[PDB]
Amino acid sequence: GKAGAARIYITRNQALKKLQLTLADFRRICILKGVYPREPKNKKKANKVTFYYTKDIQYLLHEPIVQKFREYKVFARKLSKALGKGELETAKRLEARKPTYSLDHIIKERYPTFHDALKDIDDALSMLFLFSTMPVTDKIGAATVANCERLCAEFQHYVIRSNSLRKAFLSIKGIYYQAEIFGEQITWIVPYKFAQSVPTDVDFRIMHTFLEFYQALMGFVNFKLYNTLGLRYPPKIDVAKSESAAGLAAYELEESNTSLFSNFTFFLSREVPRFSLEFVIRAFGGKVGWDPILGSGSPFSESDPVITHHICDRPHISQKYEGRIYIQPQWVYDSINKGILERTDLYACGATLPPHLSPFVK
Amino acid sequence: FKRAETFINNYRQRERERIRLNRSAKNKGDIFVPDETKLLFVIRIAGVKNMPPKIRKVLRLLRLSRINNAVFVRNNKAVAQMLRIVEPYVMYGIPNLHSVRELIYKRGFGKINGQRIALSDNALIEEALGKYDVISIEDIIHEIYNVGSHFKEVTKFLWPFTLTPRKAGYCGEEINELIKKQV
Amino acid sequence: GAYKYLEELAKKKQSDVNLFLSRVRAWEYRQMNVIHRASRPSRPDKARRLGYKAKQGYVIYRIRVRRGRSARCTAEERVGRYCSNLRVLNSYWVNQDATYKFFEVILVDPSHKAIRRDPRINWIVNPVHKHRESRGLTSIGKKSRGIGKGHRFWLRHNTLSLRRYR
Amino acid sequence: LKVPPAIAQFQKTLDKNTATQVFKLLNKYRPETAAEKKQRLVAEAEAVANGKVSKKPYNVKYGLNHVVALIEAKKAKLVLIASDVDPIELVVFLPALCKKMGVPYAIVKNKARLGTVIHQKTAAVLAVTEVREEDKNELASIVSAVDANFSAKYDESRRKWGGG
RNA sequence: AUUGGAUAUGCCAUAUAAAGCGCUUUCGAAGAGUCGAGUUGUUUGCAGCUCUAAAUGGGUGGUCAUCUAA
RNA sequence: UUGACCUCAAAUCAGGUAGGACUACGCGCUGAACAAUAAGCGCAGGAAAAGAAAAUAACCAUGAUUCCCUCAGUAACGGUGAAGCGGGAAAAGCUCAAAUUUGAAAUCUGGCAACAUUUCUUUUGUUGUCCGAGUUGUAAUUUCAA
Repeated sequence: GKAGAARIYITRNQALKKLQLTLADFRRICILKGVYPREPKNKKKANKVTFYYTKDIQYLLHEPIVQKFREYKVFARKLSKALGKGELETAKRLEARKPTYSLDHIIKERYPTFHDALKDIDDALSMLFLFSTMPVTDKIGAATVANCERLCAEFQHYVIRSNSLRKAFLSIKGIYYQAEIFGEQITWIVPYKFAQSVPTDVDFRIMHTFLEFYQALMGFVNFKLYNTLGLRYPPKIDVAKSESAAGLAAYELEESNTSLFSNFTFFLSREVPRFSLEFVIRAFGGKVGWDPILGSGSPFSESDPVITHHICDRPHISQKYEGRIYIQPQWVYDSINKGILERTDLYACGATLPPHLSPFVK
Repeated sequence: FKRAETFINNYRQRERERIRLNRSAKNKGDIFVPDETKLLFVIRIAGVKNMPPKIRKVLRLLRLSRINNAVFVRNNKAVAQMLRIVEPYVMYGIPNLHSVRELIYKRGFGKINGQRIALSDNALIEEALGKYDVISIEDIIHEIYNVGSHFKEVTKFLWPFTLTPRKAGYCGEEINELIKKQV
Repeated sequence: GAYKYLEELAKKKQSDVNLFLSRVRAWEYRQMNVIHRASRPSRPDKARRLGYKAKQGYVIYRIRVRRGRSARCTAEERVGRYCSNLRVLNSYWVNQDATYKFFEVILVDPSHKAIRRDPRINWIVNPVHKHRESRGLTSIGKKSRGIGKGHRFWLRHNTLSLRRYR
Repeated sequence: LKVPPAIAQFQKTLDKNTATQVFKLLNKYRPETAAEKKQRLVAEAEAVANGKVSKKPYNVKYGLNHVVALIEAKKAKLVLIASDVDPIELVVFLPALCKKMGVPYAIVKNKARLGTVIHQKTAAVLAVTEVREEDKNELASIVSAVDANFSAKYDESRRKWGGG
């Protein structure tokens, strides 16, 4: 009763009571740090409900996350006090000096080596990519969304520069990219740019906490990768280019089949998802051009005849030129996944699209 | 319940608005008419009860029947005159190409069969705008940005944007910044 | 100032305003403990002139004693025992009824830095003032043992003083 | 129970409308905070440390000894007494002193509300002594309202033993 | 070796400050269940109980002198 | 409603402090017998207590307290038994409450961060910042001698 399997596991209420933290705070600490439920072999004996090891609860007792959470809550109450009393200056000044937190200790504890963080960054990359296109809402943070988009752009630029991308598959949910960094394999899913809507069914607080932890892990990984490759962390970003929807062109990679399409100048019109096509072409070492509608800062133009392949999903090309025969994104995706250039005639405009084989499927 | 001072305050605003419309119409029939922008974004800031009948009619014509409603319109003398009349309750600015694309991708919804339907798929846009040579969201965005012949038809098909939470009057390029805060 | 009005109102102890407050508060104090902490003195004029300052280190305690030795002397001693870490500064009468006499005792914390850094109450920190009320060194204690100047107020007469040359 | 008239008068406080209008004028004349005072003084300190005459300040008067001295000097135009002072005898003479000195006075609710005007937890009494020329009509209208809504009202009620 | 009060001297010094003396067509707050009265006990003082103040007032002395409690 | 204020509690929360012992001398309370008596109880310090006149005097006036000598075995009382003056030792005076800083709470504790300092790595402070205390009153100013 008082010993054995009963002491082996701690109930959710018992663990919260020992840590003296609320359910929301405990969930945030568990999500930020490394803690998962552990069902004992003898559930009846473990209860003398969710079960957690006492070692995790013992470690979480001295965790500074709970203390930081109280400081944020205590400061928030003081900020509310100033607003009610009518002294706006006190609240405005106290806003700047509000408490914050650091995840460096948690990241080191959860991932002692960069290899473990890289292997566990597949979920972080997928979360960052998904949140990079989601609309700004009250639950989400506009600065957090911008930071996630910047982190995703920096990761794409680093992957393109290092040519770490290996496979690219076009799925219904989005684009699945498989890359090998430091031996570890990282898989990310980039949702398509569509007019989606909030399901209003999942917990926003849990998702935001997971996204914040994912962003911190992605930022630390990007800084380590930039230092290893000599790139400047963070890379320089052009404000004018960012306002012009230049994509990765704004993020300058300033220094502080990897050539499947190297001898090719791909061009994309305003009818295909050039966000993923440009990244795939850049990761392959080739040159990717986009129409002015898709974005600014395009090195090439539509009238330029130097483009060997013109990517266009439209069924009609009134201004088709010579030497720039239309190709489909399926051929490019198949070529990237297989490492060998596909047949442009087979995937030409107005022709049947060949089936897309998933590179992850063996 | 409603306090007596509230009703007088509403009356004083009504008398304040009546004079302002009298200023703009008589002896001041000149509008700024900003140039270098064929398309502008107008968002209804707020409205009060017992609003002037002329302002409500202008809002109905401009589809601003509800607050925090964003609509893209073409720069014209008639539009500028209507904007000046409803300047206190409407904020105007110059939208950007990136902002327009982001708004269409985030809160871009059209009016299909009299109902506001989000443009999550290009099939609905192609069917609704088959005669307008519009088949995808990018084509509609490009036509709106370029202000083509079918832009008016596209604007009618597209439902007004809901940029729920600002200064009053012309905002210029700063209106595009508010779009980033809304989408 | 307002302490001129408060102190002249405290002379009319059976007036309409003072009698109603005496009977209302006497009931309230009886529901409380025998010795209970006072958030602020019930007589801010009388405490102020007896050495009380509204600052950290100054404590006011209320105590009721049965009517029927000096009543004020026992209030000082009982509160001093209750708060053994404080020094009894002074005390005064706040209220009474048919059974109880209510007193408020001013105590000073000799360990608080606001007391030890204040030269005007620095004297109470010295050990010679440990339990002043216990040795008859307070205002009522001094009055109790007839200490004063004048004709109105032993060992050197029961002894034979024999000098060297006598 | 039965209460004397001098304590019974504190149960008849100023009405919600007049009190709300009173605090609109009071909130224009709040004393500067400890932070705002430091900012103003350090700003003049730099003008002295490097190298270089004002008007009299305007604020609401607070403090029991301070306000009573202002009434006795007839310097106060409006005196607002808290209705819930913990020892009532602290302000039990103020309505009579204000009557003797011809000072328009009112008993307002929530001594905490009075303290909020002066950036304090608690104030027993507030007093407006002299305001800017812009607010002469606003203060004059308030004093006329206090005359009707507090002095003309009650009055006969304040001389009667309350309670029972 | 540890110290104290001075002396000499270098530096610093928030003095737009702070004091004593002098003069007045201006002012000058002073401690209450205490003083005191009756009465009951302890050893005049003190203590209880009942009552309970004043403002050139109050105390103690021989109209005057002296003092200024709580 | 949010939210301030007042409460009433809680915390193995932070920093503190009290107890017991000695008790020759010291200051209270209490107390019989053969007298503030022994005992009994309470509380200090290197001395304690007292102390800068609600004091004496009746003079040409004295001038906080304490101790010694004298007054004096006197007055007075009912054998008890002082005191004023006088002579010595030593000498030191002051602090508040009661005034509006009102042209500016000018005041203070604590946390934190630096910089010092030491009977001392053990001690004691300074400066800056934030929070709290405080207008139901913390500083400067005043204490009748003015």
